[PDB]
Amino acid sequence: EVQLVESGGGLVQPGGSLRLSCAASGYTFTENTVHWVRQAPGKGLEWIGGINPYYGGSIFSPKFKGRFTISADTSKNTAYLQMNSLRAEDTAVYYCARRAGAYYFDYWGQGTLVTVSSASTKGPSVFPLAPSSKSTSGGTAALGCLVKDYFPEPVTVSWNSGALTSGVHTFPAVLQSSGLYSLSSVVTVPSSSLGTQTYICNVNHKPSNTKVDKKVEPKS
Amino acid sequence: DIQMTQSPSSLSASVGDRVTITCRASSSVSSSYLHWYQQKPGKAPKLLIYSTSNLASGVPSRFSGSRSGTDFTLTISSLQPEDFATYYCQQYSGYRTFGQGTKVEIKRTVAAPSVFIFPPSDSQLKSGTASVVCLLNNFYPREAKVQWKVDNALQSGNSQESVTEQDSKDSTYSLSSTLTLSKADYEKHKVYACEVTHQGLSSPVTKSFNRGE
Repeated sequence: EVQLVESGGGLVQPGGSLRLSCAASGYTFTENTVHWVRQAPGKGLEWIGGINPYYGGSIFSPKFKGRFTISADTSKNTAYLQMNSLRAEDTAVYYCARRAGAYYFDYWGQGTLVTVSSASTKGPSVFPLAPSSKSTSGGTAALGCLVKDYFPEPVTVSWNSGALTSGVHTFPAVLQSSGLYSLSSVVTVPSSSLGTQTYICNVNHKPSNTKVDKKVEPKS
Repeated sequence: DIQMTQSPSSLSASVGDRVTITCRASSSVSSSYLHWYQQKPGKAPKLLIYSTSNLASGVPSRFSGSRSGTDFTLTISSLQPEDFATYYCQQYSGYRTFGQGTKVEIKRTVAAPSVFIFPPSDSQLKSGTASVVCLLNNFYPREAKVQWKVDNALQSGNSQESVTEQDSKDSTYSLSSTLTLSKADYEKHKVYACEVTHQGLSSPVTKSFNRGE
């Protein structure tokens, strides 16, 4: 029942500041220290620092002690990471993690992506990828959604509000020459079910507060 | 600051193999303060082993941890497809440092791709651009050639590809090839096809549609 949920990630201009938050639930918040670990694209895990919610003090890796600070509100069971003077190499996924026992991290949040770039935010456009077969045809049909021209990363794609997970491939986004990202999400289903089951792709782009639901049906 | 040097940076092995990953601590590290985490694609790291040798709850017994001098070793005795992940060691001595990571890849038998073709949706057309999508589903190995032919006229430099990570169940890949043209150009031609050459196909497999049903 223990869970940590990060939020606050998005686009930050170079030199800007940003405040990430981590909501903890399922345990007594003051009984465990809470830490921040980041992972840059294609690189490894990096420890930032941690906070003792009961006594209020925090510890930091010296390469962040100046720039970053960590706080906590026991009232809301929440830890915070305030970051200043951001730069390109700060672009990363930021996890909060609970320390337990002999200083291991037993529970992690899903992470929140921070992009430090001077561009502008842009919600995506969603287009259907109609099914490859007709309902009365045999075998397997494939369908999907195309998510085009958004910035920055990331977008989340569920199918039928999460009820459909088996057979789903959400591809990595490719950076188009326009500087905007683009990806496809596809799923394979029994073609016979095209007539008895609706397929909706749920695209969410939090950096631009965009939520789109697109039905995918047979063409023409 | 103590650094953990992890090796190898990646390895390939077949299902059932015994794999070993080593982290060397630059200086002294207590056995209680050395841990191992497993990170699957797109997810947060999961605690795998704690205090050198203790399995975290809900971790199969084929994982084990050991140490010899300053060399800590994570052993997977019988590699499984769901063990496709990046593995990290972590040490504590007030501060924490992680090792660089070890990507573990799975080798398996050849699997031919399932090829699907997706014409642009009228909605996108109204916008002024047309994207045609070629889908290659559940194949192995990753090496695959996808050629975009519009009336046998091999296009070049106008399509981008994207590949998934290995599936955690059958270790297969999927690939999407997106071809982009203008509404104008999309109208000027009739037949659109992608041709796939892969080791699992004795001859290249082509999928096509004529704009206009």
